[PDB]
Amino acid sequence: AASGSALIFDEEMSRYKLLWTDPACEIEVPERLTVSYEALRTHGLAQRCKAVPVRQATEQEILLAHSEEYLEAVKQTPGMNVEELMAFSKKYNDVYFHQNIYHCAKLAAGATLQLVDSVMKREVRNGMALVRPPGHHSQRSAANGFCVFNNVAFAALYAKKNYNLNRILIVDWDVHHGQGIQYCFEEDPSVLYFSWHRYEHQSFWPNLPESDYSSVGKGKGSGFNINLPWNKVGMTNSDYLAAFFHVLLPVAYEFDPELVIVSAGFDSAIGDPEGEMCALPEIFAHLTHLLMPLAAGKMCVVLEGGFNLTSLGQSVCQTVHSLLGDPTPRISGLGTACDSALESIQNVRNVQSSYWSSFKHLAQSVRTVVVPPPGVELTLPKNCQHSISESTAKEVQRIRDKHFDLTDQNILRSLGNIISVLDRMMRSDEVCNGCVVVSDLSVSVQCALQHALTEPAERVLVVYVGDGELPVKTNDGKVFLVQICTKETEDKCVNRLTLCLREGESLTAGFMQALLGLILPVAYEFNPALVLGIVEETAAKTRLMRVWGHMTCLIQGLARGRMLTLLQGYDKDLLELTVSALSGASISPLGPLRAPKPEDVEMMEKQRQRLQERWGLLRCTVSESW
Ligand SMILES: NCCCNCCCCCC(O)(O)C(F)(F)F
Ligand SMILES: [K+]
Ligand SMILES: [K+]
Ligand SMILES: [Zn+2]
Repeated sequence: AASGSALIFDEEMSRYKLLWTDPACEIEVPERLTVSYEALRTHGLAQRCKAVPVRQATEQEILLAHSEEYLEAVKQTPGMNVEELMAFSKKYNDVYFHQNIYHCAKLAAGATLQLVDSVMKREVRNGMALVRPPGHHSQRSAANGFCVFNNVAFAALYAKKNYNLNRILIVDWDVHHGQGIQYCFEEDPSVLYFSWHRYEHQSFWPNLPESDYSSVGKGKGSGFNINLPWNKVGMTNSDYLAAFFHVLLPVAYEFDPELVIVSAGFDSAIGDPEGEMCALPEIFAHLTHLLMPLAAGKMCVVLEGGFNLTSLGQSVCQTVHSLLGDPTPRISGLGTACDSALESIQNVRNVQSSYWSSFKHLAQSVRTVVVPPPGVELTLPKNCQHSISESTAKEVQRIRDKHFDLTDQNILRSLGNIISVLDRMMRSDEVCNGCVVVSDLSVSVQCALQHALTEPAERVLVVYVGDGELPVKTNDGKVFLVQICTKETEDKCVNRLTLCLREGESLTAGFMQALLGLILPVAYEFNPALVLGIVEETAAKTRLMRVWGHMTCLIQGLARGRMLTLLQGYDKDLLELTVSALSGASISPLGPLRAPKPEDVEMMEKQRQRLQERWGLLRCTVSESW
């Protein structure tokens, strides 16, 4: 039962710097480290995190990913003067050395191990390490690209040996390719390495053909190395989210990592002189959030790059915000990925399709308000509450007279409860989300949505779980309706998405692929002000409630996390699961998910072809030119 978020940091790692004029290395300054921590303090985030002390990495730990020949060469640098430090730096590609850099490199390595021990010993839920020098360019016998030792490589090897881990996911969202990490795990199918990076047809540093999408791994580890090259600059939020939805996330949940490590470099953020991208710092609150259902939340974030001092702290804060569980900012303006990004996304999916079958194509502190039935007390997490007002009961009496004949007082209580929690979610912002146990489905749902439009909730997303007619139409304001059922139907409207999954053992896999590839792209582009989750009696405790905790966790990326959930009937297990995932707890893994049955893959692709014209964030192929 892990608790909070670790923040490993030490100011000693800022006590090395460039000592000669060297235009390639001028951007790597100690101020990157002090600005990232000071920004965490100004916004009160550091004080909220469990500080963990920085230790040195033992030379046996360093030899996990490096050779004695190179370690002993670095170990001799603290005795060098400046002229000897230049002579040693010139032996390597874009990296300087300092009398103190060997010391700090051992701290950056040990700090990463400290973070691994913290998360793996269930001492913390997750954590971030603010280390310097970076890691992912460092190779077995050479320093490269400001890196001395591969901090992320150690963590994965350290977590393998000392915790007997079989499946580790490494996500490298730094704008540069982490060839050091690729080389280290090239033939290793236990460490899935994903990296997007500014490539520009190999014209951008490090200018390696192995950085291209062709490198899917060697030997038994082929298919466990995924490169996504950005071939043009100016990539935006829609590009990064299309990369997650249609490349990284489908592979990650099938892989089911036992631990997620992140090469977090924020030179992929707007304003950075090296990445020249256009993604806002808020995007990293979502990249983080979309990964947290993996590995029961066990997530280690290690600082890599990020060179614009202003935009850097903003991106660090968004990551720690999400790491602590704060509501994710609403991302607006999302649409289709540019044609270059779609080109790379389409190529990676095809080259990886021989290893991941879902990529194949056909030939051409109050957070949650819990409102259960009367006289049933329950055990609720620390940040959970309970229930009515007269202005509410008056308004419910107004609603009851004008639109309903409604007599039962038990469902008059729920209508007053639904309104009360909705007003606290929007107008007053006290709570984020809530759950209400409901008897009458059609009235509760139709009253909830109609009251939400007056809050005002501009656009509402409605996720319905069950068969039969929906209690809400496509007309009630700006709404997008999503139904998960088993009754085969073919919808016509562009704001409706009906997913008829084929019941059985593979209901778990088809759901997740439909969530990451269809539901989440549309919802993120829709940008709802409120999410309305519904589940009827017929679908409760049944086979598709395995993914429900995952959906209600991932869907909180929309609408600042404001999600009202209406449970029909009463299931103790179900209400337990929704409230936990609404409250921010960790989600139990689903195990290694096989590929869904091709009968569901086809229905999903028919839905994608139907909506990707209107909702361009569904596209994972270049647009056919007209
Ligand atoms: N001909 C001159 C090429 C200079 N290119 C410098 C690229 C440095 C990349 C470092 C980084 O941002 O990946 C890290 F995270 F490691 F800091
Ligand atoms: K990268
Ligand atoms: K690998
Ligand atoms: Zn970088």
